[PDB]
Amino acid sequence: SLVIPEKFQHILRVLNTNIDGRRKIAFAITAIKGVGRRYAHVVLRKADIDLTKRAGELTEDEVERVITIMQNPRQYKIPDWFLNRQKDVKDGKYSQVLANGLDNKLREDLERLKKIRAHRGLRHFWGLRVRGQHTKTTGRRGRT
Amino acid sequence: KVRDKLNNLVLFDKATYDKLCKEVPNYKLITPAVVSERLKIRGSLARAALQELLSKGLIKLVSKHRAQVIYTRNTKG
Amino acid sequence: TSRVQPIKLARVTKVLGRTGSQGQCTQVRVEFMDDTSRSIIRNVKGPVREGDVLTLLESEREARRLR
Amino acid sequence: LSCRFYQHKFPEVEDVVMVNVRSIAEMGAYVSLLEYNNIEGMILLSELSRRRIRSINKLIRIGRNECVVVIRVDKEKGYIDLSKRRVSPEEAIKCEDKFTKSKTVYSILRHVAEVLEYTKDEQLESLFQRTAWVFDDKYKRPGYGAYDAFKHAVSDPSILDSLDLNEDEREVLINNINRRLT
RNA sequence: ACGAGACUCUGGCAUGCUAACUAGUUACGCGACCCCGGUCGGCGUAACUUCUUAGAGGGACAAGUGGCGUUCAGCCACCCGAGAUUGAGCAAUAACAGGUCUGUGAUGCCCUUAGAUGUCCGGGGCUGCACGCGCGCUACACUGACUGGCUCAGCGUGUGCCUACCCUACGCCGGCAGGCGCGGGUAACCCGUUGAACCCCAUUCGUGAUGGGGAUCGGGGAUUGCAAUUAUUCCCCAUGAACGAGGAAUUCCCAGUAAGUGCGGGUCAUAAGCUUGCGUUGAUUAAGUCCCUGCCCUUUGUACACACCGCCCGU
RNA sequence: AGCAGAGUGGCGCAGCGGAAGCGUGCUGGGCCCAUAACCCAGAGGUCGAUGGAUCGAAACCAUCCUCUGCUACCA
Repeated sequence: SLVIPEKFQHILRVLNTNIDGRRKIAFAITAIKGVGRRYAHVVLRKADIDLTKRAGELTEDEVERVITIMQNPRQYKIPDWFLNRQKDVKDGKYSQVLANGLDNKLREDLERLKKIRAHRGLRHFWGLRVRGQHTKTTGRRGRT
Repeated sequence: KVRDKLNNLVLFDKATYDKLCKEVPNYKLITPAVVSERLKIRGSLARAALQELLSKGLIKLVSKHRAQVIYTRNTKG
Repeated sequence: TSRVQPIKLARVTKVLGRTGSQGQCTQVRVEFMDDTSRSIIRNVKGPVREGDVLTLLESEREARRLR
Repeated sequence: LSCRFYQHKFPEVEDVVMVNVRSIAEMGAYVSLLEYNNIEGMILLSELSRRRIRSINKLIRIGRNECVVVIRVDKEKGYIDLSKRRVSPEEAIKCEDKFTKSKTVYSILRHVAEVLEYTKDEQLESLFQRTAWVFDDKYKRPGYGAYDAFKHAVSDPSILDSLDLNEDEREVLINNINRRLT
């Protein structure tokens, strides 16, 4: 129990990123780019895994079920308003992206804005603020 | 001026368990802070070990609080 | 140095005016307890009362003015 | 791994030391004696200069070492009062040379210690006692009795092997003295 | 004679006075639960002002005692005592080349007056960034962060003339921001006994730029308005940067005070990091000085008087 | 053509195993009613280059380059 179990995996290699095993499973999975604190509790509530265990002693079948909940969260009855990427301009699907679709889709959206020549794209290309705030007094780390 | 970044173990290895079971009930004041300092473990891990020792009956309760708890050894007589 | 001066404790008799550059010091008239006839003046920092006994590390100096 | 340079835990009065300054306070300033295992010291504000200063960091220069003289020490309590005003200009070169010999002896013995893999406070003090403090007490000089001993022992292995520390550790120390001290 | 004082408002008490179904208290009956007695901001009605509301009067004056003082003005400590220095309002002569012609159908002179410096419509701008400065907000954590439960206020405001735009209990739908038919208040009656926050208790976290910190940025959904793009605002999930208690210097304050913490009003169709009020928790230090920065009075000095930020000598 | 010194912030310089500083120049802030003096902070560094010893060199090793101190066209 409180004694370290056998084959206690220290470093977890999940989705070509580095994950510590010493952290709580509700917080060690938050180190993956794209997933945060709030959506982590839902995933470990759909899967029958308690929140009182560390990430370093879980095994292949439960972490494989959690990876299935990562990749296909829709048919495990996760509500549609809980997602980060909804109502796509390319195909119109509800999906959750985990750092690869997230990074390449953010890059594709930024080049889409730069190609479409909207002023949001021009401000992202120039390297300024887009949400419409004052630049006169702040943003002093822009350029030398 | 040595840094010595502490890397506390998240669970007990072999030597920590019997070191605790032989030395912690032989100390005057027991709190999870001084257990984490002497035995280089985590704060919550010390709390779980102290709850186990309280359930075993080798430690008496003094006062409980949401900030810290106070534990002491048994009388040697 | 090489000499341990024994600590003597003295009680005030009358408070004088407040000395110092900013007026933070005070002149007091202390008296010794091993022989209650001797009265010297010392510089004190802080509020003092009448009948307030003070500890003295040395018993040889005399009180100087604001400078 | 670190310890004191010489065998004395705290230096005597009227002794020159080179000290590393750490922070500046109101009544004094917090420093660290690099040759006495970074113990707490105090330099006085009026003792920094004999003439009128214009700023505190004219003579503070946080992070750079300086030369001081111990005015009053307390061996039982661990307090050393330092002095900056009472120093001669001719003492700086000799203090720097003594610190150079002490720091190269400490670096050579630290290298030999990490080769020999002896990581303990008491064992490291025993290695210092069997390596440098024995010849320091033999030559009756706190610092000047060591660097001349390594300079002689670089050419005299019989003088090198006079201390009965070990065999393989003695060979490693002789190799380090031959390679470094040339 | 003016100024100070004197005067007014507010706080601090009075079981004495006047009074209350738009404020309650105490008794009585009924009803509900439990083990003979407790709870009811449940229902209803016989006295009363103990709580509340606000009117008139009272009370503190150096009044007493012991000292200091020319024993004169006054000062110090103590007892009885709700207070033996509560806070604000008003605030003199003289002048400033102080600010306001963008508060005014208060205003002299000047400019302009039909291709207008009047006026109106549509769009934009006042927000645009190598950089510097001021007022402020959030933090740099374990005197803590998150999650549940327990639990306590006071100032206020509210359906407007052209002027349409109010505050809200209650029921359903939806995670939420929100939406519809329903009832009250033109106000001590309704929101409302304003179930406020900080605090209190119990888990989770364990010195790790970490579950601190929430900047930047992507996608989606509602509200206001004719109209949001240079995101009005709000909500949901992601994104998690700097920042490890801050150099020279400098601001405010001494008692319910600083500080922490939230709630009202002003702007308001949409609306507070500002301001003005209010309440809760609640300290450290000091009863002094003229050293710094300045102020009041007397004496003295002056080659100054648009007045030392003055005047003035020489290459 | 031969032997030695120096190679470090725009400029001059200290340094030799645990490790980018000094004086000066520039920029900004404070102090003051303002300026000059005074104080604070920062930018600015292949430490001339090559390969190697060493856990680790701007320094140790061999070479070259640039400017100087002495011989000078020595057939």
